[PDB]
Amino acid sequence: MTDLRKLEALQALHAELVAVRQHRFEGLQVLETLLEEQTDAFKALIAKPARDTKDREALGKEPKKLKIGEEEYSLNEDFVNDCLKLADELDLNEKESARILIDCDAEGDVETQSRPLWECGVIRFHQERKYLLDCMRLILEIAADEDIDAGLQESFGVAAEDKIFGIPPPWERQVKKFIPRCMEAMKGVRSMLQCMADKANARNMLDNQETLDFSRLSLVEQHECLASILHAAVQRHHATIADFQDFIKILRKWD
Amino acid sequence: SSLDNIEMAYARQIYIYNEKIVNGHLQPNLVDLCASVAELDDKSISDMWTMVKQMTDVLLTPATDALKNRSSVEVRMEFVRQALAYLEQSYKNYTLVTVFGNLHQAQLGGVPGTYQLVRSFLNIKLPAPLPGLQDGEVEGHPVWALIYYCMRCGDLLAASQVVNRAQHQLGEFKTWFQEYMNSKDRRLSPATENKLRLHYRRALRNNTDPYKRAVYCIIGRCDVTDNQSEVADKTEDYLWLKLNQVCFDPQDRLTLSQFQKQLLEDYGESHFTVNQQPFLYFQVLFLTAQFEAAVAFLFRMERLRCHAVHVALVLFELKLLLKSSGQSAQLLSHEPGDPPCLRRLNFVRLLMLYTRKFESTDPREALQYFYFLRDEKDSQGENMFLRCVSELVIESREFDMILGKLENDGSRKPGVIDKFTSDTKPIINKVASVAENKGLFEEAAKLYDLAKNADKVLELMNKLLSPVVPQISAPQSNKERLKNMALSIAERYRAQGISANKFVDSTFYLLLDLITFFDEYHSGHIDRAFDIIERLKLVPLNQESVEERVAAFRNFSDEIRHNLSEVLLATMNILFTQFKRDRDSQLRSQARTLITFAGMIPYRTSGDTNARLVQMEVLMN
Repeated sequence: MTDLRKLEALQALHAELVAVRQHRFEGLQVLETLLEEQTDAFKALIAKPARDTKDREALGKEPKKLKIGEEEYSLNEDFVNDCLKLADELDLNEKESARILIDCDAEGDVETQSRPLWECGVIRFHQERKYLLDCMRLILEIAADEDIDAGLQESFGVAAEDKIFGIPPPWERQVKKFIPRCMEAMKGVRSMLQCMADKANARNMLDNQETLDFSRLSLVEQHECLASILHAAVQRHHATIADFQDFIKILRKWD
Repeated sequence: SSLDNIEMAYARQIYIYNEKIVNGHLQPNLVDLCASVAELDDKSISDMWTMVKQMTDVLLTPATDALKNRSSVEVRMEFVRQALAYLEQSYKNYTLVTVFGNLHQAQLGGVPGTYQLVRSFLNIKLPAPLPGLQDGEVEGHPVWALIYYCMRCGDLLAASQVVNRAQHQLGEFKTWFQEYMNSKDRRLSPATENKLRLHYRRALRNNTDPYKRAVYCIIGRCDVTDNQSEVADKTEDYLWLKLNQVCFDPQDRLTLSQFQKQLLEDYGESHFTVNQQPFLYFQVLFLTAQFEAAVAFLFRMERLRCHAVHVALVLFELKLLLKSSGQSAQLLSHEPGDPPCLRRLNFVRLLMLYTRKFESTDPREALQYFYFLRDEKDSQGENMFLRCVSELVIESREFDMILGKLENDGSRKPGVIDKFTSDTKPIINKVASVAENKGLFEEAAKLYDLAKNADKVLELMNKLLSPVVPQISAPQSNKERLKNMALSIAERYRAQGISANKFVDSTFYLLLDLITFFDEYHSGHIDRAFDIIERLKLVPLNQESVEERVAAFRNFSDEIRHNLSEVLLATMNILFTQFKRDRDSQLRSQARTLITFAGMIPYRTSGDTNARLVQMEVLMN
């Protein structure tokens, strides 16, 4: 299709990167078109809006009609309950959490997996971070491939400098560097995984066991992807002594 | 929506502050407008704005440069006092919650006098007597403990009362302290200041009473290296201990410049963020007048971006923020021709980052933040606010919302930018200009038509029509969708008496007539279509007009000469049909005329056309 949502956009983009990596350049013109539509996605690696009270009190006060962007939806007593549940488990904003659940109703994945609607929101949320971060590794990996055309090898290189590292190209040009965002990004994965075991162990001490396992797998994969991206960025001599000292301190504080 | 609960509330407050300046009203207190949302969050944020207000609530020189206010020893001195007053009051609240479990609990029973509070504070924090205390006690507590924590809370009077009940024990300290309380700026006279310092240094450099040590060099601003760690164990106790020791114009002396630089240079973020508590470092920088450092620092915490941008705005609407002239610099930097102890914030970049997050699906709120850039320009001269609105429209493609939709009835419902400036002619051309450069003519026309720039509207409308002139106008086709907009532009341009130069304009109304000529020709209304082409006097029908019509073709718009081929054939096929239905001589004569015209005109597909024209004339005979 052409009007793909965020999830379908990242899943389709991932397939294109694999083609170029597996010596298949049949999607060059289609690849460049995706990086421009997801420019805002590559800028921020992973960032969940903090849970606000304005939407919490407003969502439950008039759970009749919801307006997200240009489209409109109708909320019922059943769907509204899934929004508060998803927002609490992941500590995500009600507006952002609702959009995730709406994407499941449209695509209709509840029947493909046969799971509660509120649980699908957790999987859909983790899939975004997976492809959003995993696709970045392919860009840098292809940009360093020596067994491809020199021209194509340089296209993905300059693109990653601006899309991932937020560094504009040489033909042009308050903002925060990439490393400090990556360090804080990985930090959120650790705090989210730690609070997950504490809460999960409390209730465990069900039909969601496999979902929790898949979420842990996605989290560890995202952490590995972030580590690889950090290594690649450091390989371009884009670090300093402060980051080294911070990493040494984090290692010294390893438990 | 890309804005979290906290960020959204701030946006609304910034809309008010803009609505006030857009309607010329009183410039309200921005710091108050931001603290209004802070109370909706945990007190971690409220206590920040409390510090922001008290650190910025200094008598300034309105209409004065930012760099000048921040370099003046006059202002630099009041900063230290405003901070000390915050560290003292802040500590006073710590002393309340230490004695009473809740601020509310203390209030219902009544806040006791700073003296009795401190006494009820010593009971807890030292239950048993330390064997190293000196000068006895006062009403059951060591006299020096009372003096210190009273001065720490900022109530010198409460401390002096303690001294009055121990006149015999404290010796000459009474006449010295009574002078400190009297003299302003928390400084003694050089003569008396010398008398006490030498006495302390003489045989009290190492005394077993730490509280005695602390008070003496807080009064004398001595032993700056000794952090009095026995009594000042917290970070705020250190800041407060030093700001009571800074001096102004060589040994055993510390100045704000040294202290402010000494802190972050030697003990940077690393030292103050090991406990993963960000505000601790922010308070260190903000309460030392290093506002740019604290702003950039706090702006990097992805959870506290909102707060750091606004504390920058406050410093910006108070002529206190030191902006970086060059926009190519990093977020934080020290100008080459400035002293090393001050730093500069690239304010333009700061807002540009914050905006990109929610500029995509929340344009209205973005503009409210772009307004603060109204006073700045770039290397090319464009007004930064205007440029930011251009880029935001090119990307968001929100024309009706931001620029005002110009309906096809002649109305211009204003847009969101109309609030900020009434001269909206340039950007509408800027946005129309790029979309024109991207072959989006149908849009560039609507945009140029929104700014009543008929020179460009009709130009583009000429290009969109010429290809579709001979085509078949069918429901929902590209002809109908373009013809119907062209006619909606013909009426609104006649009813309002608007027109471009005659070249662009003549061609535009000429194509509209031709579009009618083929719409009648394709419908079989031969008689009606023949009459139209006759009026236009574009194709000669009597031999006498050939000379003049041929000369006219030379200077007619190529958007017309292009369609000459189809016009001659339709006109011929028109005469052709009417022949099969004196009149015969008249059609025959006109048939000839078209041929000779086409023979003398070099035009598109003259080969196939001139041949077909001749064949159709032969069948007539």
